[PDB]
Amino acid sequence: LARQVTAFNTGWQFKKGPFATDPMRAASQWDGKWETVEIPHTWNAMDMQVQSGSFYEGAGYYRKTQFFPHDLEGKRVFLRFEGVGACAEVYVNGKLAGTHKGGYSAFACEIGTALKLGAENEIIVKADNKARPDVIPVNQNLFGVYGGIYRPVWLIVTEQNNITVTDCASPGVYITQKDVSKKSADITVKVKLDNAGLQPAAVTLENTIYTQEGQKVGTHSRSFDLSPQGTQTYLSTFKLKNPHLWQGRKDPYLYKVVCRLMADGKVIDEVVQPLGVRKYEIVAGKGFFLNGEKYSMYGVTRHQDWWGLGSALKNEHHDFDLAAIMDVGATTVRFAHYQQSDYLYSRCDTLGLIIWAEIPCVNRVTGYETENAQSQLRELIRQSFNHPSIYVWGLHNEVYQPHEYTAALTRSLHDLAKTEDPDRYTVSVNGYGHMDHPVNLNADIQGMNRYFGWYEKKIQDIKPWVEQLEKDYPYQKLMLTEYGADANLAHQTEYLGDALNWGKPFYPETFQTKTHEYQWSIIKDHPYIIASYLWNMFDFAVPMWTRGGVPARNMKGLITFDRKTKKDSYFWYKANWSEEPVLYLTQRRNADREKRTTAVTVYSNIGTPKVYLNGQELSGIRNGYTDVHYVFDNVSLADGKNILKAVVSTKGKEYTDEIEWNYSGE
Amino acid sequence: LARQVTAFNTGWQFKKGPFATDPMRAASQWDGKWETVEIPHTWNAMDMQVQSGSFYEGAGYYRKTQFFPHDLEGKRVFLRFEGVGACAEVYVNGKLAGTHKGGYSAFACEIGTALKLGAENEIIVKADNKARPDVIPVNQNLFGVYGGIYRPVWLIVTEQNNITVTDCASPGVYITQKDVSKKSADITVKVKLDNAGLQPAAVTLENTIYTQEGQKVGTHSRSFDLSPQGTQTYLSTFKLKNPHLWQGRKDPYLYKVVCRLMADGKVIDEVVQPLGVRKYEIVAGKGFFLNGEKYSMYGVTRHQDWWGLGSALKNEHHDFDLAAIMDVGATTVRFAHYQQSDYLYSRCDTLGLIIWAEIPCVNRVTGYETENAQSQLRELIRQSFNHPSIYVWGLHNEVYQPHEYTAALTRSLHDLAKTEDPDRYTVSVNGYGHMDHPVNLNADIQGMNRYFGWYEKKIQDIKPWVEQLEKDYPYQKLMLTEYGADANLAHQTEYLGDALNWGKPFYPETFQTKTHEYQWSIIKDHPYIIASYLWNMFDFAVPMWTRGGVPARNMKGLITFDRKTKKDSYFWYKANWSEEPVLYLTQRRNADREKRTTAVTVYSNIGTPKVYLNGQELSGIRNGYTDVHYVFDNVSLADGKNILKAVVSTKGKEYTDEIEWNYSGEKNREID
Amino acid sequence: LARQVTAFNTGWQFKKGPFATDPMRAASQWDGKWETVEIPHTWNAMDMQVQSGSFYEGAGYYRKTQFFPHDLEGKRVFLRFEGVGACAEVYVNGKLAGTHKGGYSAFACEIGTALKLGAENEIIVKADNKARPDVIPVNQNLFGVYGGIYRPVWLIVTEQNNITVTDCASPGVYITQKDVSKKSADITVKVKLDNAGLQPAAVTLENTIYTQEGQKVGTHSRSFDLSPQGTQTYLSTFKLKNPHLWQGRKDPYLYKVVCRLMADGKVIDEVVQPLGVRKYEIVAGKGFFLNGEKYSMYGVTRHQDWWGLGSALKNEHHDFDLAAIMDVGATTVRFAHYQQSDYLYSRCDTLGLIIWAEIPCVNRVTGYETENAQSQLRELIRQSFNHPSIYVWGLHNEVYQPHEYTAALTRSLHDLAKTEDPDRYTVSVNGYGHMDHPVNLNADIQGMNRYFGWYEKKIQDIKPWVEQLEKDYPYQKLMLTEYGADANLAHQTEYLGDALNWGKPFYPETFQTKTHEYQWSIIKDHPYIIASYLWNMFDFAVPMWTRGGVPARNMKGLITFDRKTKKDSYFWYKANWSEEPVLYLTQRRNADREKRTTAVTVYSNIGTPKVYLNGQELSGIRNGYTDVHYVFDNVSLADGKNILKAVVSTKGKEYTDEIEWNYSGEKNREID
Ligand SMILES: [Cl-]
Ligand SMILES: [Cl-]
Ligand SMILES: [Cl-]
Ligand SMILES: [Cl-]
Ligand SMILES: [Cl-]
Ligand SMILES: [Cl-]
Repeated sequence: LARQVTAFNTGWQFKKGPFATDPMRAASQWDGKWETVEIPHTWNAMDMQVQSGSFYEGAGYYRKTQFFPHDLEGKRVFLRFEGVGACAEVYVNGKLAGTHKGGYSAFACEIGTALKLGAENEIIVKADNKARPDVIPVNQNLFGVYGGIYRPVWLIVTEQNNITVTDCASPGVYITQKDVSKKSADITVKVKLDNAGLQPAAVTLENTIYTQEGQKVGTHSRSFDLSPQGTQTYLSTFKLKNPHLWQGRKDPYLYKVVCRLMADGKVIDEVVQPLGVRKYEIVAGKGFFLNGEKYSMYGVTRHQDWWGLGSALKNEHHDFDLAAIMDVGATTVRFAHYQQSDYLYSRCDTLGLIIWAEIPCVNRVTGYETENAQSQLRELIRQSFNHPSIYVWGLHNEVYQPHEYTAALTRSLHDLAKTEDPDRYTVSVNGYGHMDHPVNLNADIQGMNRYFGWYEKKIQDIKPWVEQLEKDYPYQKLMLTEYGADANLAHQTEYLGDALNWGKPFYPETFQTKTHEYQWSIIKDHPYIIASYLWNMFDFAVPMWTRGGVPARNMKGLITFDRKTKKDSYFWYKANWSEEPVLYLTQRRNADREKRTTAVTVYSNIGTPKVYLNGQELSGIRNGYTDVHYVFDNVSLADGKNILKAVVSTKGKEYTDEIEWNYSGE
Repeated sequence: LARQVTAFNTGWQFKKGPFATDPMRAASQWDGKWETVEIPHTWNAMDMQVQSGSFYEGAGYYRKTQFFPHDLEGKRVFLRFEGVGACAEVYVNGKLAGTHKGGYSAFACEIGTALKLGAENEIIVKADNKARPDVIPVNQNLFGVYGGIYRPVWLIVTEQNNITVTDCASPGVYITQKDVSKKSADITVKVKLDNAGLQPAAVTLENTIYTQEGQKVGTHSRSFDLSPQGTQTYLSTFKLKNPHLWQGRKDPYLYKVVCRLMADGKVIDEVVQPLGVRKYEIVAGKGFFLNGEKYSMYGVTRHQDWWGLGSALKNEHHDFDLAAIMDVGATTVRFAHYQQSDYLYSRCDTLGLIIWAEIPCVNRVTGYETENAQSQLRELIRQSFNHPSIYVWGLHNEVYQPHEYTAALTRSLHDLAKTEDPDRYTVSVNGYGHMDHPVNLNADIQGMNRYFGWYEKKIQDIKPWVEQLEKDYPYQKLMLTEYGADANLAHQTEYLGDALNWGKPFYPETFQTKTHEYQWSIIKDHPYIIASYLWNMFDFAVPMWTRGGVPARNMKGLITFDRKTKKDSYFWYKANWSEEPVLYLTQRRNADREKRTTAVTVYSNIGTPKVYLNGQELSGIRNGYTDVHYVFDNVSLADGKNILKAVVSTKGKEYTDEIEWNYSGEKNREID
Repeated sequence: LARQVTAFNTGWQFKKGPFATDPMRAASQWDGKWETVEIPHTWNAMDMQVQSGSFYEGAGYYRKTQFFPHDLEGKRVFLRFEGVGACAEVYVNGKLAGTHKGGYSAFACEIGTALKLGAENEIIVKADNKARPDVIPVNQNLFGVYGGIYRPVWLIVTEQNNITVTDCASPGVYITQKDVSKKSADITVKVKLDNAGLQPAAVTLENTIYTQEGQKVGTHSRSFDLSPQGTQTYLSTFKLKNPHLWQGRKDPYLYKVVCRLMADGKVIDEVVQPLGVRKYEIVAGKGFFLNGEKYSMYGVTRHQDWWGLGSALKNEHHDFDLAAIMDVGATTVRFAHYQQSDYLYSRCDTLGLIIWAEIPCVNRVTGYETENAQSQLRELIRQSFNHPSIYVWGLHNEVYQPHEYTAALTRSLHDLAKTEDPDRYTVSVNGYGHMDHPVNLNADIQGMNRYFGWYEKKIQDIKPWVEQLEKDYPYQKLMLTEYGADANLAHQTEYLGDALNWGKPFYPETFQTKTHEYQWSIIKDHPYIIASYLWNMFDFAVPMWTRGGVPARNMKGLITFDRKTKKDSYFWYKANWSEEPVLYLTQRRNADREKRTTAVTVYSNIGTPKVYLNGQELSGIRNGYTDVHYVFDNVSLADGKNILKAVVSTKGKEYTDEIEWNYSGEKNREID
């Protein structure tokens, strides 16, 4: 291992604004105390979550000083920032090294030539998250762009000749695959090389594919002089005989591509990347095909923040979230609304999740955000290029007037996406139900955020909606890319309409259950919906607003913002999606009954269950909306206390669930 | 497929010497009838086999005239002779294209630049097999250098830029192995390119390794301008992970190495070579290690003549010798005493034999053959470099005075081999039995020829010998490079001592047998003999002499010169070595019995056997010198026909060996 | 110093052939009187220089008898002969110790084991210098192979185990260098070890690099048992940080390498070798580069014979020749046409002279010299491997029909050199002016001998020639490897055309000068002549012909065969190449003036000078062909005598040259 890659998150100091305009007064602030801070860090962990309309949104500086030894001579040095919100500028000994716009993509710069080796060197990052009309997202409405260096920073050292590390901060290696099947698959490996010296250098580029297990499947080696003039691009092609296909969750098989730069027989640099051999196809009105086989697209969504941590997460948090996402039986995630961690993306390769990635072109257009949107779209693609999990790039979400501009912008994003990577689908999302909205049809897939029975019409209205779409647009690939409802666990009641006035501060868990129960059943029976994505896997922060009696919270989670509690619909989905045995009674949290003659619901994916209200078995059980949904229609409750217990069996094994409801007066 | 390589064996005429000194008479000989002939050809096939000390040795001329089309314009044209005995000159329309001395190595000369295209051209090859002090072998005493173009001739057509056809007649690629084990191996591919043009040329060298089954493993690619000034050399480097190793007869796995030169993304030249990944190591005292595992070295030897063909053989012939070697259960072969056929070495790679390859420096030194000796060594190695099967190069055989010189010479040879291929062992062979002969120790491995009980002392003196040697020099890698006895199938008897005059004309089959039955059992027990090669798998011509009552014949083969009859030793080794069932009564050819009460030997590698005399099981069966060796002595013979049937069953199959004897009165053929 | 290397030139007796053919008569000859003689010695010093086409080439025997004490027992002894013309055979007490072919390379042989200790032993050497078709050079046309033991002989004493003294007579250690720059250089040392005894021996090999001043700057040490079986090789590698680069004449820095073999914490053997760290490189069309910097390649040649002595030279003579080379301003020497003395090579290493070593494959091919040619090139390379000053190995010089053969040869030689020393260039030399010659381009560099105005065309034709090569073959490395004109001092005239009849017996010094004056002017302005080499720094014997009114002499020397007079052109080159003050008036030997109105030519490499006719400054001084060239026309001569005084100054010293002619009537020796 010749390349050196080390964590650089340690020993930073931080000074937050706002800063005075007078230089006399500014210099004082600068000279004052800096707080000592660990990366990942952010300044909105509290003020973007605890209240609404009240969070700091401007500049902050980060400072660090660091010895660089003399053995770095003739080496090249790099800083690679995984993520900084939202604009950043790095200075090394006062010299500007790089600047970036976009609080969700990585970036690197060569600092080598600005260091004084054998000395101490001062690194400084100016970070600023105030919204500007030329950078997406343009406002903080749907969600807030937590400020600061909220993903890890790396030090990267290489030789004078290297696999480029500053190609949009990409790995510098791009793998593509063509004509993929059980029988073969042509892999192409394109590598970008750079010779920072002044003379041509004799080198060897050796690209190897390894099996998951570690065997050499193939080798392609090339000797040549590496020009010092410009970065150079080299190709390797491999013909894979009977490749082990990456088959989503059943068989997430991953080959390993290793790319080595060699000089005088020795490795001077190397990059490794994953290779999940597979093919993705969408046939409109039919569905999604993985390597030719129809594949279930049970979609969920996930934001990169945790209660308390803001978006300054570690790997346990991404892992913990992916575990939940797996356990509920999801097969596809829509990581809205912006590029999310690469570590997270790599886990999806490994885990077998088929996933969707997006740029934060959301909520409003200003007319000034194109160059930056194109720019964010490209860093996303180039940095995430090699992940088999990825199937589509998301262009925009809920952007409208000026229509003509919004459609031009979307068109050019689609176009960049296909220049940059013609092998994947693109997608874009509208908030309106109708197809021919002036802003639609600019991508491969048209996506629609629908929330029947919550913002518009009633829960059941989803059916006539979808049926009418496929009747008029049999050929469009359509996805339902957002749906669900809020659920404040403190809010409980069995008196429910088919809609809910989302203006009044009462978000009853049970209305969420009711929405997913019915709605999932429509989706399932309408293949024309190629993929559906419930919103959202967890509750996340929304600093711009207070609703449903808790501030700055979107409570549409299947799980609470702190990750501690799973709502009813969690077990509904897992009951319908997972192969794992679920046996679940609805409404454990609605423990102070309002009525005498109640309904009892139980979820089971392992057979007709038995329920025993207070010692004794009820009956009349019947089916709900799906063969996993069981209902007892007219249950008569005892005063004081009641005790519900449920029991089914499979594989000579026995499953339990008991809740405890309370009743007295009404 | 860019390179045209086609047989050039047809339409030659021959004209043997001797030739008059007088131009008048020579001109006549020259203008007379030439014999139309076919290659491979020799002129000694008969006179070197049928009669002792009387065979022609000198000049002979071959001629052939060939039309070469205008299509060769801009192309390169070569001739490649796989072997000519013993010195060669080749003329193209009168212009001298090349010279070669050494009747055992390939040679090639470019000739394109001499052709008249669109016209007819004349090739003459002058062949001479007269012994001369500056060329090995320096005499015809040990065997005879059959004259003639006795191996096949090839015509090779190339482009202006190519992989060199002309580097000691080698393939032009050189393949190397370093650090070989289960887990990995470093493979180097050295390639030589020649641009015969006047300006550099844009080309790409692409080298590939395929698996035995045709699947690509790795490619190395390089683009550059091929310099028009001197041949050039390029290296590829592959790193195999968990290579499938080449494991002798158990698993002779062969990768395919392909080197294509390209121009305009069009292939313009290729060369394909085998690759057998393996490590050879010898540890004095312990034995021979193949990829870390001990490996039996049951060795035989093989000259390259057949009765009646001389050395002008065809592949079918080489294969037939190889089949037999395989079938006797051999695992190593010493191809004495000279470079042999490439098809041959090649087929060993494929069969899994581990082989020893040798130059004809032998019998005598004269002191004027050093340059030639080195030249043949180098060619043997370069032409043979790539055969996974070769583990050693043999420097000399039984050369003595002048000691100082012969030692110098061996030293330069050992050294030349380390220079040209430091990855293989070198050996040299002494006729005497003592380690400290003033000519020994100049190579990696010391071999010794020992014919105990035949030229020297008793059959059993081999034991004391190996016991002393191993004690006194526990550290020398040492091999028994030759042992055995003559056997004239026409000679039989049971009156055998423990020695055999070799000066009388009675070389009885029974005595050879007796030698191998015993000596094998000593070799088997002393790993200090790192390997043993018996002499010989086949009888061969020795035109110099008449021993044993058959003129010009060495009769120590386990099989007869015409390849038609296996002797008893054939089956003795077979039983001792092979793992195919063997059940064989000896003396089937000594059917005219002398004594009424005699012994009866049977060979069995599949359990102690039953032997019925005239329908009546015998008893007394006792152990010979190895677990496959049983004798019942003493049998009492009936008069007239006696029938020995041997039986033994193994796992639902039963085996059977029946021979017929005849007795009437007591005799003794030995007292003649 | 564990090893004893002592001089062995003393107490030798000689006895030239031809020798009677029948034994009685020969035995008488043997018992005749032998001439006692001092080594170095040739028997051709006389008949190869004093007259043409009449020298003795044939056998001669030397004989020396010697006492070897008992204290030599268990030790090993060797003879090393630096050179013998041309084939040798050495016997010790009438037993063949060794044999050699080629009169320009050392050979060696271990004689110890044939010695009889505590006694007198007798060494005998047979030398033979008769041309043969299998030994290069195949004839004596270009020069004669003075016969006999014309270079020193050494007796060498060692232990049982040593750094081999017998590997092609090389030093036994080989030093390579890779990736060389100011920053650093990796040097690999290779060492060959021999264990003469019967048992493994426990040794330690300690390799050290010392600065020119004596400071241990790298040590590599190893311990291991030295196997008795075959000679062994050991590598050492030194990463030299910021090495002092050998930079030609600017600064010929030399580390030295010391290889010590030790046993029981003691030293048993040692060889020490030079190490001139530098990189050489040629870029066709641009020039010659030395550690990355373009370097002038001002070249001359030198044969290894002196008037009177023939080739039996001592060190003083080599030294003498070198000084005149250094002094003339030379930066590179071509030692045509054969391996030359190791002292000579060594001294180039010291003066930082950059040199080209060569094998005498010249004039003719016979078709039978290949093996010997290879042989000589190998010994030349191995023997001179370590010399920093050598940058190229020359393979052949003016050899033509049969082309195909000659080309096969050149190619095989190129390859031998690439095999044996892949780091140096190779070159071959053609007499023709055209690039696409059938035997050209088989080596890294193409050198061409060109004598315009002498063997063909005018003196000025070297201009159109070089202009067309550089245009037509921009990519080829091209050296002008010979050019010049004979110059016989006795001959003088100003009647000079553009070409000269080399065919009649007048070779006027004047014509030589006129050539070089113009021709060096052209050479200087075409970088496409990477290097040029004038023929010849010295006149030399050519025993076969009588050219230009003197037997057996090539007279293109700058200096004379006895090393006494410097011809005009000598100084012409000192001006153009030298750092030193030079002022010189041409034609100081052409005093018998042929014309009243003549031209005076002066050479200053330090400003426009002043010329004085009798006593009155001359006028009209104009510029000649290079900046150091000044000419006066048309000076009028007095009657009787005139005298000429040139004068010029700088840095406040005076420079002054005076010669003396005399008009006396209108002459014209040229027509006479
Ligand atoms: Cl202010
Ligand atoms: Cl595809
Ligand atoms: Cl390379
Ligand atoms: Cl005659
Ligand atoms: Cl190995
Ligand atoms: Cl590996």
